[PDB]
Amino acid sequence: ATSGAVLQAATGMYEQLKGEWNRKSPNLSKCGEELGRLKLVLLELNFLPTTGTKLTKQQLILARDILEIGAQWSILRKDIPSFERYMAQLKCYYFDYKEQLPESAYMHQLLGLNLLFLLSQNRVAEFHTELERLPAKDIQTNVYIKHPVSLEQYLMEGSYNKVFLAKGNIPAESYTFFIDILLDTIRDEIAGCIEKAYEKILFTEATRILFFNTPKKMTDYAKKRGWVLGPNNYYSFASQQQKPEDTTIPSTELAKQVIEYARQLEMIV
Amino acid sequence: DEFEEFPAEEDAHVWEDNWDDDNVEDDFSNQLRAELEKHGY
Amino acid sequence: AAAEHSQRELDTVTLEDIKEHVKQLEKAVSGKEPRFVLRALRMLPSTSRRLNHYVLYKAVQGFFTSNNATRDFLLPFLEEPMDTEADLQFRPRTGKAASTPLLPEVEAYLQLLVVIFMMNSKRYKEAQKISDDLMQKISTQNRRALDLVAAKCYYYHARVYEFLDKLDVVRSFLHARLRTATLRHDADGQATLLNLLLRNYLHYSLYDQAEKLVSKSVFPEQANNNEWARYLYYTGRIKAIQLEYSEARRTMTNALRKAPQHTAVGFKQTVHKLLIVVELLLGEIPDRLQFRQPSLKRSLMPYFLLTQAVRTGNLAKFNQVLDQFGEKFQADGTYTLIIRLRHNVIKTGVRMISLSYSRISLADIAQKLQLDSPEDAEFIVAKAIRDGVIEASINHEKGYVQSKEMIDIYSTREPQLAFHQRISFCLDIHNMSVKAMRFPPKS
Amino acid sequence: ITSAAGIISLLDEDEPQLKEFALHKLNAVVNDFWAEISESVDKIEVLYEDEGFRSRQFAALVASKVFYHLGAFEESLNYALGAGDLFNVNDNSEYVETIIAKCIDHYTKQCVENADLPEGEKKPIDQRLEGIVNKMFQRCLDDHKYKQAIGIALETRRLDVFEKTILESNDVPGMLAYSLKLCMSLMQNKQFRNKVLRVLVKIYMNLEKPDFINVCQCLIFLDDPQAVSDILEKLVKEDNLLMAYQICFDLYESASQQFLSSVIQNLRT
Amino acid sequence: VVKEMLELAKNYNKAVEEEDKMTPEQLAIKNVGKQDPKRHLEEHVDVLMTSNIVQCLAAMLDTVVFK
Amino acid sequence: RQYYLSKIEELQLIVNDKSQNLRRLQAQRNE
Amino acid sequence: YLASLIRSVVALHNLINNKIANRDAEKKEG
Amino acid sequence: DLYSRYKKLQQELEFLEVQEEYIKDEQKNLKK
Repeated sequence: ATSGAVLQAATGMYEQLKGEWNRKSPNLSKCGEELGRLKLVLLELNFLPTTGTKLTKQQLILARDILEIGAQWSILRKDIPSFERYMAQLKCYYFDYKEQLPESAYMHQLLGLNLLFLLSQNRVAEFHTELERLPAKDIQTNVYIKHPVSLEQYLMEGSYNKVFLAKGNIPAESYTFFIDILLDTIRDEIAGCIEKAYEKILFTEATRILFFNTPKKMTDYAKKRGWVLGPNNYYSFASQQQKPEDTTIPSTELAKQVIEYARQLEMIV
Repeated sequence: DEFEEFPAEEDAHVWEDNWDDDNVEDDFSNQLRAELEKHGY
Repeated sequence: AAAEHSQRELDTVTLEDIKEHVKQLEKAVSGKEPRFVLRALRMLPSTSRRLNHYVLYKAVQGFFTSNNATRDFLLPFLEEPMDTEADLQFRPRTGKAASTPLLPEVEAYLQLLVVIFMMNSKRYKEAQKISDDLMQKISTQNRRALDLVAAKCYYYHARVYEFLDKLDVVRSFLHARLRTATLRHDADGQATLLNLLLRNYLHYSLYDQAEKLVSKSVFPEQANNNEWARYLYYTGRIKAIQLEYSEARRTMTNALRKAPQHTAVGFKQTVHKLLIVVELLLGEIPDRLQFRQPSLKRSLMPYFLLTQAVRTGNLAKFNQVLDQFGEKFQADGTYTLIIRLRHNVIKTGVRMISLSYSRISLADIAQKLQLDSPEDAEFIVAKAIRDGVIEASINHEKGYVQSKEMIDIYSTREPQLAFHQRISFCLDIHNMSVKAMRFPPKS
Repeated sequence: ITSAAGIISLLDEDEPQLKEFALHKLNAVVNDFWAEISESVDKIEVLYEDEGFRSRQFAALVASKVFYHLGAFEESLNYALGAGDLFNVNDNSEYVETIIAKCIDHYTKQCVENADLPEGEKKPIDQRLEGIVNKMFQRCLDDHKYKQAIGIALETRRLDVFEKTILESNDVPGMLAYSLKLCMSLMQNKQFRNKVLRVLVKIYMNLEKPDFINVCQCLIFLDDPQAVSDILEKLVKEDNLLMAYQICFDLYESASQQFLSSVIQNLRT
Repeated sequence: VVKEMLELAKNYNKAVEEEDKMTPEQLAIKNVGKQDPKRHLEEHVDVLMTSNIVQCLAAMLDTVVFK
Repeated sequence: RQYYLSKIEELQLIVNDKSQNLRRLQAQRNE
Repeated sequence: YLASLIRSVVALHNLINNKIANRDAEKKEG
Repeated sequence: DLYSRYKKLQQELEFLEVQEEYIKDEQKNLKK
């Protein structure tokens, strides 16, 4: 009864937030205050299995949809910490209650972003372990999942030119904010290539290599990364490779290793 | 101590076979015939 | 029937084997050496089979029979034989021995044999009730030897649940039961429990959850070869998925090396399945002697067509194989890894070019790797150079991928370091051999 | 199902109420997912470190359980000790058993050191740590056979509980003989031996018919000539005689000539 | 010494790989002449390994002390 | 009473290996 | 290293020979 | 007997340590 009344309230706050959300302009500030309260009632209602009672299926959807609201709310504000706190919180509903709760189409959707988030931060390790959870058929069939994984596949294979052009295949704008982050990430990833592959480089060529439309932007990595610019406008990464450690006999280290043999062949044991 | 946990899930040619053998390419005489003819002319 | 008469002879011999086990089991308890039990537990798989309902009944009517509720628990759970002509009363416990409660080692061993028989009889619940009670018995039992016999039962108990096909009910139990061992400095029990737990984790694809458990947990170094082989595979599976390829090969090849020569046709089958796919993603063409071996011949033949594809680099051929043999990969739990490869076939050819050529001009690299443009290879050429699949430097001033000038290693410090890891182990082997040496307390 | 650990996202939030449901929930599921919460630590640690949290004493328990699972016992007791009531008092679960074992294991180490330097320099002992041990001491007293807590009693000094145990119901003064024998044979500190003996004598005197045989035997090791002299005199003045003789005849067969020469001298006065 | 120890391994292989079981405890006492099995074995290992370890340690100490 | 008995049951394992060790060292000596 | 290996194989051989020795005497006691 | 077993065991461990230390010395001195 009280859960239903809260359910009615949760739906009420939902119908408020939903209505605050389903409206074309789901004001982040207006929505944000509404979302928090729903959690508290959810904190009373539930966020995990906890009790053995069959949690209100709508309640599970509500919290999911309220978070589902939040996740797409989270993307709206562009707050990365919010996306993590919401996503990881939202992560649970996807796997724990799979047997009873149905799967609203948004589940693939919010999953579809999540892999993109992991890539954006360059946590490619968490990416694939993330892919494992999704079933086999959804990897290729689902558009939301496909775009990052295909995005990941080009990134692994070094078709950065493909990635820049592929950026136009984002089906939902929510991808757009992260994908911009990935654009910085890849340009950094490409920047990683320009370091330990080439000893020298040409600003006109490097400008192409880093896909920078502005030389001052190149000054940015010339400032942030501070790639030492070569005397002939040729950023001299040759100072990176270097060739140390081939001249000094460790001496002290070996006399330590040799002694260890000596002790092991003299210890009474 | 059979690992029954992991289920234990024609070409009776004796000779040990190397990867390059599987490579599919036209016989050597046809390569040389082409190579010699190409530089021959 | 003479088959059962040999069976009861097998029973009595198994009883004698058990009596040998129980006498050795009772030997270790008063022998002050848990090592004795390991022999009885290794005969366990051998004696695990070769037993029907008469075996346990006479064993339980031979062992136990103290009028204890124990008889009341497993006797009903196993069919009792009729008034057989050869009623060889196999009572290693006579009177007072019967009066004395069975040591936690033998009781579990006998109960496990019932548990094994329960498995052998598909009675995982009667074993469940048997086993958890076994655990419910051995959960309180805090001896030092029972930890061994408990460890074997655990996997069987995990195995009885393994055939029960839940694996989550025991996810927690095996997860907590593990912590009981670690708070005991126990060696074998911790090893066996972890492997069963991990198998639980991979079985539902919670690699993230699994990757953590290995991160904090420490596998007892002085562990059973059988277990050491197992943990290495599961860690290899986790590492491979976590994109730590290079370490995946080192552990998996090491896991394979530890396989029990020729007993486990299966384990070698699966590991080779990952090793071949694991190796491909790293840019190394796997060993051919694999695919011709008898046990792994047909099992890995599905992967065979793949490794031929990668070396050929004929993407159309690679896709064709996934279309046909791909579905089988899923059951092996490898499809995902193959999908990584499909967009990674270019790496090896980048390695093949770097292994033979030493100054190949980029435009030439494009020709010999099918790359669409000379510009495209540059990212791939550097990337392979960037990712440490090559050891080359791309001098962009004139578009040539120079390979590193290899040095005379014997004049550098590499050989000494390789000898150190070797000598340390060689000396350690001497200490481990000498350290035990098990001079029996001079009789 | 509970196959995820996003709750740590909740503890990442800022609503003090929301933390409590997260902190509570983890302590309800820490026994299984000790992995992720191990990386949290600081998150849970800061909650207890912070003095403003509404349920700090619950934060330590969950944090302590995570460390106990992880295995850093040196830090498990620290947080376990900080908490209270629910902290370990439950004295029911395995985690309690492992924490109490150390805690009473930790206690003795401090007390042994303390009895070495009792001239004010003695290092302090936390009341909660003493509280848990004495609570255990109060536990071991009222649980079952006291011939065990006595051993743990003198195991960690704590002479007060020693006197309490034997002076308590103690079934019979037979356990006094058990303790006495243990004090003579398996005690390796004379300074403690003297302190144990003083307790054994004091219990001897307050008895209705004090065991003169043991008391004089107890005194000899304690090196109390004058004390035995006064005992002898009262026994004579009480007209005991018969028991007085053996106390003398047992005395000469153990003591030293200096002891006797002093004890004889007292009687003459 | 490595050459001399090598020939002593050949006998060690023959002496062990023989492993003749015709009362092996008596075999270990009818072939005692200060020969292959161990006495001319690692006895040399100690000499060989002591000479190298001391020499090496002297080599590295000098490399540190003298510039 | 449980902790007091578990503690004795781990020190028992350590002394057990020591005893097996002391026998060996006595053997290495007398030779 | 070659010195170390020889001393190790000899070590193992000595434990195997000894493991047989006490075990064989173990069975022979019965 | 919970305490009784405890002191005998720990005393044995402490005393067996002395036997080890002496034997370790005598092996060394004999080698001389």
